[PDB]
Amino acid sequence: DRPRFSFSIAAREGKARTGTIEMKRGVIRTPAFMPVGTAATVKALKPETVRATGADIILGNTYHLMLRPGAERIAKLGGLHSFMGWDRPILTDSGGYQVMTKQSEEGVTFKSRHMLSPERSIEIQHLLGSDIVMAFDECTPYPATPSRAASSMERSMRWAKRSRDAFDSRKEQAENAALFGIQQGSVFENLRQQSADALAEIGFDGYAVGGLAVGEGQDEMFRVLDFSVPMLPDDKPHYLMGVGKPDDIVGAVERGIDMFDCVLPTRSGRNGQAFTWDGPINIRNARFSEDLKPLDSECHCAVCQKWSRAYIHHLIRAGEILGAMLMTEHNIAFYQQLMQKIRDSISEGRFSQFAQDFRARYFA
Amino acid sequence: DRPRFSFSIAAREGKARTGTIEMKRGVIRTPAFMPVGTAATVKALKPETVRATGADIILGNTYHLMLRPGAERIAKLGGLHSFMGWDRPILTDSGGYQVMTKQSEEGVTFKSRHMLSPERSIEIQHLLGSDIVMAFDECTPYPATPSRAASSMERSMRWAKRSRDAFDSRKEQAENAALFGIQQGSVFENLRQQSADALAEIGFDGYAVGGLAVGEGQDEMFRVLDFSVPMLPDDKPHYLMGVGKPDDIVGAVERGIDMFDCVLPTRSGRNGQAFTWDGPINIRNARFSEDLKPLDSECHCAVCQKWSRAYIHHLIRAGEILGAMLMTEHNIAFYQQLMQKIRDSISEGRFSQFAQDFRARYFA
Ligand SMILES: O=c1[nH]c(=O)c2nn[nH]c2[nH]1
Ligand SMILES: O=c1[nH]c(=O)c2nn[nH]c2[nH]1
Ligand SMILES: [Zn+2]
Ligand SMILES: [Zn+2]
Repeated sequence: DRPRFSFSIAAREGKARTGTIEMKRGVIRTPAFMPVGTAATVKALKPETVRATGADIILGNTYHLMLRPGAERIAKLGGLHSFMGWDRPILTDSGGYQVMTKQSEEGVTFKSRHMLSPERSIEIQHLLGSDIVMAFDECTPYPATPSRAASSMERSMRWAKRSRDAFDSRKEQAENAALFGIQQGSVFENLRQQSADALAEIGFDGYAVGGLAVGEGQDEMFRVLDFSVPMLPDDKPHYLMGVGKPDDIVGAVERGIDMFDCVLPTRSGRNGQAFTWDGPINIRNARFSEDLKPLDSECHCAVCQKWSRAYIHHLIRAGEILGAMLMTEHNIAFYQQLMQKIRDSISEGRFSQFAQDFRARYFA
Repeated sequence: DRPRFSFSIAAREGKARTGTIEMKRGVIRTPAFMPVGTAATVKALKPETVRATGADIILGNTYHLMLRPGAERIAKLGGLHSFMGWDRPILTDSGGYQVMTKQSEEGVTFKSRHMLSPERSIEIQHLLGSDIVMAFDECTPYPATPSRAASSMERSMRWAKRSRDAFDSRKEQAENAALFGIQQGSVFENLRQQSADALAEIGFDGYAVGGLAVGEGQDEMFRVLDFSVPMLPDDKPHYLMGVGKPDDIVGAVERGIDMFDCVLPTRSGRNGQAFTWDGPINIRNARFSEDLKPLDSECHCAVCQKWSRAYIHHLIRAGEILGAMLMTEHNIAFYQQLMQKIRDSISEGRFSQFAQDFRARYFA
């Protein structure tokens, strides 16, 4: 049968890498973008359509699903894959970051009231049946004092060890799924180093850079990535959580990131924002009312093969569900085409040229 | 090339008929159900999905489209078919009934203010490019005195003649589209007869029974159909406007109706009502939370091949767009499967048995 988790780097250019993760439910091409499910659905898209855009893996929202329908119910119904009709890999967040409430060394309590711990988070992700399980971590406020960022990071590292142990104690989970650790430490180099050291001493299948979708700005995000990603084991995937805009993704790949997730293409699609190679546009704008061109005249997606800006403009202005469907399909397809161009350009040793050409046009 | 409008009856059983309408953009199998578009979209469905359910023709909403985007704009963009991506026949209502405001012999004025006349309605439907054009008629209140029903019907008949003349004066329209007249007369037999006589003296490609989606109850609707449908030319299609529930459709076919439209499968789908051969169910009900059966265990639609009641229950409770998509696809598919069973049973001389079996199970 297929491997549980096998990461292979096919090509490099500078700090950028391209390759594959082989898992039992399929292959993930990296750098990868994971569409975000909100409540066991990628908003407005059937799973076949998600796959048709090129997605290899989706993110399942543990925070939402643990309350309704609940993890035990989803397990009774056959697991999240069967429930939502997506048979390929699913990555689940741990839930602790989202819900952040009172915390302690045991875990986090939240509002009627509920308690999440590393052990309960691993069990919930087990019941959901996800393929990549995230360690249970804390949300560090931004800005944070060095001392508060330190205490938060060190609690997260103790929770990472407990996540590792709980995962390993469930033999079906350990045999069939993968476990990722999450680096914290806010914007402070020495804390990011201590966090990386702790995670590597525990050992994980992949390493996420956490705590950088906190509104700090791209310059500062890139600064932190500059010193943080090289601290992580080179031979394991690097996952930048909650990022981001297309230009964020390009710059983060240039700094060694292999995996991404963000609600932007789905959320902003329903709200009228379409991503294009010439930058984002708001299809609700009256300037599109008679525009017969597709959302993007170089996009390969099914929406751009069949419908005009003028039609989609009309649908969104009218509040029509089909408007949200077409905008979301195009935006996820655009993100997947971006990742494909990234992967191809690294494989061909032309990623620096691509990144320069991309930015010149996207921000023209 | 293909015929403009050719209606053929293949088989009869009692007053029920089954056959085909051949038009330039395709064949319509009768008895037919037309999904209703709201604003150049069948809510929550791509045109390919509408076709996949079995639909041969859809209804376009003239009232909505004449305001936004406007008929002239849709024509500038290539017509309604190109605009929404549906290349098969479209029937458009005339708009007068919907908007009903002040009226006169010229037409109707409504709120900023606008005026619709028979000539303007035909022109709007021409600009949209529809295949079946409806004569411009009046909305009769229900209940109505005989005298008010008479004056309304006779104004509608004068408007039907003006609709005929305006249609015939546009040679591209007359060569490529069809024109249906609308019988009025409220619940009064003598007025229904005078209306039928007037429409037949003008001559139309098809004849609608208007004014029976006014809340009168099924018993009274069937009573009016009993004497009204035989007044219409036998050799032309009979269209019952705005009807209806599955049991309404079966009984109306038994009384000689060939065509139907209703917002029920789309509207009630988004609101949690699913049609099944055992009657309607509300998928939001907690009793479906762990039900792994499809919406209907005999339905052939793609939703029922892939997803459970429990999943769709979750989606609708969560407010998710995919919930509306799956409910609407199933409900339109159910309606199309109902029409297919009707057509097959008439063709096979088993429609009386079907109707009896249908009602026993649907209302068990
Ligand atoms: O967007 C984010 N999601 C998470 O689950 C997370 N965990 N740490 N940082 C995070 N950022
Ligand atoms: O539902 C209806 N729609 C119409 O357009 C119409 N016209 N007459 N009766 C009608 N009923
Ligand atoms: Zn596109
Ligand atoms: Zn179905």
